[PDB]
Amino acid sequence: PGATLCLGHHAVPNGTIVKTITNDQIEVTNATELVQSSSTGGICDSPHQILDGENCTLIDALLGDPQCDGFQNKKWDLFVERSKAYSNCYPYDVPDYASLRSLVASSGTLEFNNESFNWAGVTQNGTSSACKRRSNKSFFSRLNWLTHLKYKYPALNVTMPNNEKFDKLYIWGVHHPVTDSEQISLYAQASGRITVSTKRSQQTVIPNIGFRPRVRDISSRISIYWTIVKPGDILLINSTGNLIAPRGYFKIRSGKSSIMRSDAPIGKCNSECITPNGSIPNDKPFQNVNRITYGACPRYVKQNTLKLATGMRNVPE
Amino acid sequence: PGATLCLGHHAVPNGTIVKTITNDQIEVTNATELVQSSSTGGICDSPHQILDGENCTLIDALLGDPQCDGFQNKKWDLFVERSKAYSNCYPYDVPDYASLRSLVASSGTLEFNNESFNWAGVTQNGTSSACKRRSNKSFFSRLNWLTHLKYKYPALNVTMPNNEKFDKLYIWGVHHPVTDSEQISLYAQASGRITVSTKRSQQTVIPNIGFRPRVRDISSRISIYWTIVKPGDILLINSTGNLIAPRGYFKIRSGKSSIMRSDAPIGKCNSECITPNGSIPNDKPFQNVNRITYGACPRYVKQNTLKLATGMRNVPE
Amino acid sequence: PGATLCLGHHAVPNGTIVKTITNDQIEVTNATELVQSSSTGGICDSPHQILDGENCTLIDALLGDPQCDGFQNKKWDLFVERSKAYSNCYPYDVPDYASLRSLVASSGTLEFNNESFNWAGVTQNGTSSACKRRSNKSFFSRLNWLTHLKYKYPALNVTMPNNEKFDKLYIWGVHHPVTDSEQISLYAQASGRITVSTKRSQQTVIPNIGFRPRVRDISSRISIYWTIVKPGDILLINSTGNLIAPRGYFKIRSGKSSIMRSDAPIGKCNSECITPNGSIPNDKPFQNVNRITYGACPRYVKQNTLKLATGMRNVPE
Ligand SMILES: *[C@@H]1O[C@H](CO)[C@@H](O[C@@H]2O[C@H](CO)[C@@H](O[C@@H]3O[C@H](CO)[C@@H](O)[C@H](O[C@H]4O[C@H](CO)[C@@H](O)[C@H](O)[C@@H]4O)[C@@H]3O)[C@H](O)[C@H]2NC(C)=O)[C@H](O)[C@H]1NC(C)=O
Ligand SMILES: *[C@@H]1O[C@H](CO)[C@@H](O[C@@H]2O[C@H](CO)[C@@H](O[C@@H]3O[C@H](CO)[C@@H](O)[C@H](O[C@H]4O[C@H](CO)[C@@H](O)[C@H](O)[C@@H]4O)[C@@H]3O)[C@H](O)[C@H]2NC(C)=O)[C@H](O)[C@H]1NC(C)=O
Ligand SMILES: *[C@@H]1O[C@H](CO)[C@@H](O[C@@H]2O[C@H](CO)[C@@H](O[C@@H]3O[C@H](CO)[C@@H](O)[C@H](O[C@H]4O[C@H](CO)[C@@H](O)[C@H](O)[C@@H]4O)[C@@H]3O)[C@H](O)[C@H]2NC(C)=O)[C@H](O)[C@H]1NC(C)=O
Ligand SMILES: *[C@@H]1O[C@H](CO)[C@@H](O[C@@H]2O[C@H](CO)[C@@H](O[C@@H]3O[C@H](CO)[C@@H](O)[C@H](O)[C@@H]3O)[C@H](O)[C@H]2NC(C)=O)[C@H](O)[C@H]1NC(C)=O
Ligand SMILES: *[C@@H]1O[C@H](CO)[C@@H](O[C@@H]2O[C@H](CO)[C@@H](O[C@@H]3O[C@H](CO)[C@@H](O)[C@H](O)[C@@H]3O)[C@H](O)[C@H]2NC(C)=O)[C@H](O)[C@H]1NC(C)=O
Ligand SMILES: *[C@@H]1O[C@H](CO)[C@@H](O[C@@H]2O[C@H](CO)[C@@H](O[C@@H]3O[C@H](CO)[C@@H](O)[C@H](O)[C@@H]3O)[C@H](O)[C@H]2NC(C)=O)[C@H](O)[C@H]1NC(C)=O
Ligand SMILES: *[C@@H]1O[C@H](CO)[C@@H](O[C@@H]2O[C@H](CO)[C@@H](O[C@@H]3O[C@H](CO)[C@@H](O)[C@H](O)[C@@H]3O)[C@H](O)[C@H]2NC(C)=O)[C@H](O)[C@H]1NC(C)=O
Ligand SMILES: *[C@@H]1O[C@H](CO)[C@@H](O[C@@H]2O[C@H](CO)[C@@H](O[C@@H]3O[C@H](CO)[C@@H](O)[C@H](O)[C@@H]3O)[C@H](O)[C@H]2NC(C)=O)[C@H](O)[C@H]1NC(C)=O
Ligand SMILES: *[C@@H]1O[C@H](CO)[C@@H](O[C@@H]2O[C@H](CO)[C@@H](O[C@@H]3O[C@H](CO)[C@@H](O)[C@H](O)[C@@H]3O)[C@H](O)[C@H]2NC(C)=O)[C@H](O)[C@H]1NC(C)=O
Ligand SMILES: *[C@@H]1O[C@H](CO)[C@@H](O[C@@H]2O[C@H](CO)[C@@H](O)[C@H](O)[C@H]2NC(C)=O)[C@H](O)[C@H]1NC(C)=O
Ligand SMILES: *[C@@H]1O[C@H](CO)[C@@H](O[C@@H]2O[C@H](CO)[C@@H](O)[C@H](O)[C@H]2NC(C)=O)[C@H](O)[C@H]1NC(C)=O
Ligand SMILES: *[C@@H]1O[C@H](CO)[C@@H](O[C@@H]2O[C@H](CO)[C@@H](O)[C@H](O)[C@H]2NC(C)=O)[C@H](O)[C@H]1NC(C)=O
Ligand SMILES: *[C@@H]1O[C@H](CO)[C@@H](O)[C@H](O)[C@H]1NC(C)=O
Ligand SMILES: *[C@@H]1O[C@H](CO)[C@@H](O)[C@H](O)[C@H]1NC(C)=O
Ligand SMILES: *[C@@H]1O[C@H](CO)[C@@H](O)[C@H](O)[C@H]1NC(C)=O
Ligand SMILES: *[C@@H]1O[C@H](CO)[C@@H](O)[C@H](O)[C@H]1NC(C)=O
Ligand SMILES: *[C@@H]1O[C@H](CO)[C@@H](O)[C@H](O)[C@H]1NC(C)=O
Ligand SMILES: *[C@@H]1O[C@H](CO)[C@@H](O)[C@H](O)[C@H]1NC(C)=O
Ligand SMILES: *[C@@H]1O[C@H](CO)[C@@H](O)[C@H](O)[C@H]1NC(C)=O
Ligand SMILES: *[C@@H]1O[C@H](CO)[C@@H](O)[C@H](O)[C@H]1NC(C)=O
Ligand SMILES: *[C@@H]1O[C@H](CO)[C@@H](O)[C@H](O)[C@H]1NC(C)=O
Repeated sequence: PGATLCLGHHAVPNGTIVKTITNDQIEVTNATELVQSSSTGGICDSPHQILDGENCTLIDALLGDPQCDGFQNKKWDLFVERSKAYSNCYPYDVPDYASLRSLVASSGTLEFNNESFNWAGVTQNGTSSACKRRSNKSFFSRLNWLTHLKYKYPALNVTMPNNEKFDKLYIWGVHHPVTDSEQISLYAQASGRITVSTKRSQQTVIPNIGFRPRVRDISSRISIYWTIVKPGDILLINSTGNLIAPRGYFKIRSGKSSIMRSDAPIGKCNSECITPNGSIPNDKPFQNVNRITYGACPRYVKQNTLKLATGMRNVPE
Repeated sequence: PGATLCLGHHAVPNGTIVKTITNDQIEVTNATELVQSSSTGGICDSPHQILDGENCTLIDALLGDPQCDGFQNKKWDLFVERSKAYSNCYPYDVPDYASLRSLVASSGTLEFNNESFNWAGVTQNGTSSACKRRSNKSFFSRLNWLTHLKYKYPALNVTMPNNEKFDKLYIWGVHHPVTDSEQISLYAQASGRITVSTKRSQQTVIPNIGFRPRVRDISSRISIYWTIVKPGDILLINSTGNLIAPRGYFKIRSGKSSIMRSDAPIGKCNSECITPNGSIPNDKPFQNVNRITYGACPRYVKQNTLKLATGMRNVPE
Repeated sequence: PGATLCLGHHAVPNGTIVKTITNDQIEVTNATELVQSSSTGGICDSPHQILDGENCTLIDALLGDPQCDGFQNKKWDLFVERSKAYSNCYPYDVPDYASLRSLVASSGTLEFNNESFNWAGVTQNGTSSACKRRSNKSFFSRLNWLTHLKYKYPALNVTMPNNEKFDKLYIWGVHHPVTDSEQISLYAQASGRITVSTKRSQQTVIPNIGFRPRVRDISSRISIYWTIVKPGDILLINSTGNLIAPRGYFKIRSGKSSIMRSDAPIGKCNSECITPNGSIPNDKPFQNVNRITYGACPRYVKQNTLKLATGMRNVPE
């Protein structure tokens, strides 16, 4: 009679369909998903240092909008900007806004150091009812609105050397009055001009008098500029009116900091990968949650699923 | 005696050479080409909506050059700009020309809506012999050349609210006269200035008096600017001379529209993929016709041929 | 008794570990390295035409700094800029510096042709003690500092047609005096203005009077501009003061030229691939020396080694 000896392999009742080079649908015994397609919905506060902007854009926190005083000198790995954020100070613009936002975001600090600028012969600390703190007239915390002193505004020609080891970031502005009479009222002369320089750079800005649509009841504007001063270089501000003066400098660092627009709530939890939709697990190589990511993240792809076979072809009985 | 039974495979007398991982030349029984290397030479008018610019650049059709009146309010999927196109109006430039061209191309419409601007106290509808229609002096159709009225040009301070659901695109300009006397002749004062603003943006432009080389017998110039006004925002134009005024706004849409530079003839035929050399079939995954494409196109590669084996190794008798 | 016949394969005592799809460490009989990770440390002078900038940036060689006269009319495949380079002329800036540097680098020539500009009614060839040659006061070789003649500076309105087959590159500038009295001293009027135009472009620049920090004992500045003039177009310079005039044009070519920042010494040797660290062999497909390359180079990757098996699995006795 003898014997029979059969060689074989396993199978399962519940196989999974995968793609191959020669067939778009072949059943295997098991597979694993390579695309992360879900988020928790919240941004985990760990292990990156998260700073929720709340009502403040980064730029408003930089300048010192009345609603942003709690942000002074804070650092972040990721600054989270909310869609509801709005300004509540003097109406302003920033030529190149995107670049200033980017460079501050990347620096990852609002560390500010006051300096003693000699603003000889003018009135300091101007305020406005468009920028209140506690119902008092106020202004951006990091800027100094200079006006005439006894109807004189003598030329400013002011120096500030950088004798530090690090670069200094200076934020400053120009005031664009609504009318010729507002110009004379504030600065005691018919126009102004501002030249801000270092040994290696120069910027000059001319105020432009005229009506813009009222924002927080103001038809004038401030335009914001910036200047970086290297170790052993010197900031020189030369102006005859309309200067929104710096009060000091921001530290500028390099590192892994960034900024993200998101309305996701921040949670007490730990996740390396952040998207605007919330944190996502990072076990998988790919993800289809968002092209926008921060941290150790899977790579964004268009597919919502990619199944890797982890078993043989399934050939059921 | 018994029998002989031989297993085998086919071969062909006319095999084709392909590349593999281990050999750059191996003969197989059959192959197919994966690189599209030929075009029809014409651009098929279907199924994309093609607009042939003919003598008009997109920007000339936007502004309303005399040769471009047939383009009013037209839409396109693909605007085709011809190398022979030339201007036949007042000589102009557009700072950022490439961006305005791009944003209009992408919007895919020249839909224009007139608005009733209150140009109080000035002469409207200025014309020039450098911009004729039917031998009459004329001007860009979408712009309004304002000049003095009885040797006065009172300050303009004009508002236009956007109470629509959509964004408005405003095109406007500044006139740069050739001399101080041309300046006084046209505007009744020694210089002008233009500030165009919204709640969230501002642009001011100063005219620059002087000689440029004559183009269509004109040594002055117009410089063209634009402003986008969001729903619930307000356009404000504040000017004292030299304003080339808007007559209304363009609609701005988003969608799949673009622009292509090509001299290929447009034909009555149907092809999904357009290149500057003409339409190409899109059965193949790759193509070497042109890096510039529009529609459902094969991907541009440097190779002029890539043969995919569709049969076994050919081993002839 | 019969015989035994065994089939087998070789092995070696000194195998090498490679990576595969299924195993990160498998020993094979032999392998070859696909990542170039070392350089010679020097840049080979062959076969690309190398121009060592020595003390001169490309822009200083363009303008004609006193230390750069040996560079006149030189050509290069690769201009090598040294970190020690410094300027020794009048302090200047170039708005868009990076673009002018790039376009000259890519052109690959400093070929200069003098032209006879009619600077009627002014003093030519101004010099300064901040820009000495051989202890004499001097100036940039390719620029012409115009000042008043007998306390008059009549308006300049000067033309230069391009009747060549090629494009002309014009370099010119604006002088920004330190004070109102320096302005009057040099130009005999209270301000200047410069409009440089062609049939298809225009640039106007306003001088900005004021103090900048002293560089080589100078608190004023020059700002450098450029203009390209096509065949059959015409350069027109219209100015009333502060013009740093062109002396002629640079040829502008297209080809394979570039610029590299490196402190590597130049050697007498032959290598197709240049990096800032020195030339590297180009037998391998990949390299991890530097992302910055010029010539026929392996592709930059992050890995420092990638071993390709060139033999079977090693199975020692
Ligand atoms: C189908 O194929 C997949 C992929 O092979 C397979 O999934 C794998 O299953 C194993 C076993 O369950 C998982 O191993 C676990 O991994 C987690 C980390 O995420 C560990 O926490 C687990 O630890 C347990 O066991 C340890 C033993 O030392 C203990 O230390 C500890 O107490 C834990 O209880 C464990 O190592 C592995 O993560 C997955 N892999 C993937 C990619 O999902 C799945 O099992 C297969 N299914 C079938 C039906 O065969
Ligand atoms: C070498 O290999 C290639 C690739 O396999 C092979 O080319 C293929 O040939 C087949 C058969 O001729 C083609 O099939 C045709 O495809 C077109 C679409 O482009 C259809 O219009 C054709 O329809 C005909 O037959 C249909 C049957 O139902 C009818 O509906 C109709 O009336 C038509 O007459 C047909 O399906 C196929 O497109 C190509 N593929 C490629 C990539 O070219 C070629 O035949 C092989 N050569 C040899 C000598 O073996
Ligand atoms: C392990 O695998 C590698 C890769 O296969 C293998 O390296 C190769 O070795 C051969 C033989 O030494 C090399 O061939 C030489 O290539 C150089 C060019 O760089 C030539 O100059 C050499 O020419 C000599 O021989 C010629 C014969 O006609 C003569 O013309 C001349 O006089 C020269 O003496 C020769 O062709 C080849 O370059 C390498 N390849 C790589 C990628 O390194 C290595 O030998 C293997 N090791 C073992 C132990 O098996
Ligand atoms: C130039 O044009 C602008 C824009 O039209 C004019 O601005 C407008 O000025 C009026 C008068 O001051 C403003 O009215 C105010 O509205 C607020 C809000 O309801 C109200 O609280 C005040 O009591 C007053 O009614 C109006 O807001 C403002 N509009 C805009 C869009 O800014 C300006 O007056 C013109 N200038 C001249 C000199 O004509
Ligand atoms: C750059 O800084 C300098 C240094 O302060 C400024 O120059 C100075 O400007 C003042 C006032 O504008 C000048 O004084 C005036 O002199 C005239 C002429 O006699 C007189 O009519 C006025 O009543 C007043 O006294 C001063 O002369 C001048 N100093 C120098 C050394 O030139 C300059 O204004 C600053 N630039 C900017 C853009 O602010
Ligand atoms: C400033 O310089 C410019 C450039 O050289 C001068 O422009 C030139 O002006 C002359 C005189 O008007 C123009 O001549 C005209 O040429 C046309 C074309 O053939 C002809 O039809 C007219 O009858 C006349 O001859 C010339 O075209 C023009 N050149 C350029 C390049 O624009 C300008 O005159 C100078 N201004 C002053 C005040 O000197
Ligand atoms: C921005 O829009 C306003 C509103 O029209 C313009 O301000 C107004 O400008 C006019 C004419 O330039 C001023 O009138 C002049 O007053 C002087 C001083 O008495 C007189 O010498 C002139 O004969 C003329 O009457 C008017 O006062 C002024 N209005 C206000 C409220 O300040 C302004 O010009 C516009 N800006 C631009 C850049 O166009
Ligand atoms: C406006 O402010 C600037 C910046 O503080 C002043 O520039 C400074 O001017 C002084 C006086 O000329 C310069 O002093 C010189 O220093 C050199 C170098 O040691 C020395 O050789 C000279 O004998 C003299 O002492 C100083 O270098 C310069 N500083 C900078 C940073 O540029 C300018 O004087 C002010 N203008 C007015 C009108 O007040
Ligand atoms: C653009 O080039 C033209 C052509 O030279 C310049 O225009 C000319 O400028 C001069 C001097 O600025 C003017 O002369 C002056 O006339 C007045 C009025 O009588 C007088 O007070 C002065 O003493 C002097 O004679 C000349 O009239 C004028 N020519 C023309 C045809 O308008 C212009 O200045 C140049 N632009 C720039 C930005 O340099
Ligand atoms: C994560 O958020 C993104 C961004 O909002 C979502 O992507 C959008 O999805 C909507 C459909 O509801 C599309 O209309 C948009 O085109 C997408 N936005 C952009 C900017 O491309 C996405 O659905 C979210 N993913 C998960 C897993 O929650
Ligand atoms: C399609 O048009 C392109 C663009 O003109 C052609 O590519 C050019 O080919 C010429 C040779 O005649 C080269 O000198 C140029 O370098 C190419 N132009 C550019 C801009 O790179 C191409 O030959 C055409 N292809 C087909 C199939 O007609
Ligand atoms: C070639 O030069 C580059 C550039 O300096 C070297 O890369 C740097 O390596 C240092 C470590 O000493 C790092 O701190 C820097 O991040 C690298 N620089 C940049 C700009 O990324 C590299 O080591 C050199 N390679 C060889 C083979 O000599
Ligand atoms: C098949 O069933 C087993 C046991 O319930 C399970 O662990 C495995 O993941 C299933 N296969 C699927 C879901 O494809
Ligand atoms: C943000 O602003 C809203 C009003 O716009 C206010 O209700 C809320 O309390 C503010 N939040 C903070 C943190 O200041
Ligand atoms: C301006 O305000 C600061 C506090 O913000 C104060 O220290 C300083 O003395 C004030 N200076 C003047 C001149 O008012
Ligand atoms: C070989 O000949 C057949 C019959 O003529 C043809 O259909 C096939 O495409 C040919 N092979 C080529 C052109 O490589
Ligand atoms: C375009 O311009 C040329 C003359 O430059 C003319 O012959 C042709 O008819 C014009 N075409 C159209 C459509 O206006
Ligand atoms: C300007 O021209 C338009 C037609 O283009 C006309 O409706 C309008 O009445 C004219 N206005 C003036 C003031 O000439
Ligand atoms: C093994 O030894 C031989 C002979 O010395 C040598 O040629 C070969 O490259 C060696 N293998 C290595 C270094 O992996
Ligand atoms: C470059 O400058 C240094 C001084 O800074 C000098 O020693 C050297 O000789 C100069 N080299 C050349 C080639 O001019
Ligand atoms: C200016 O200098 C050049 C030599 O650099 C000389 O040929 C020319 O004659 C000089 N012109 C004047 C007006 O000084």
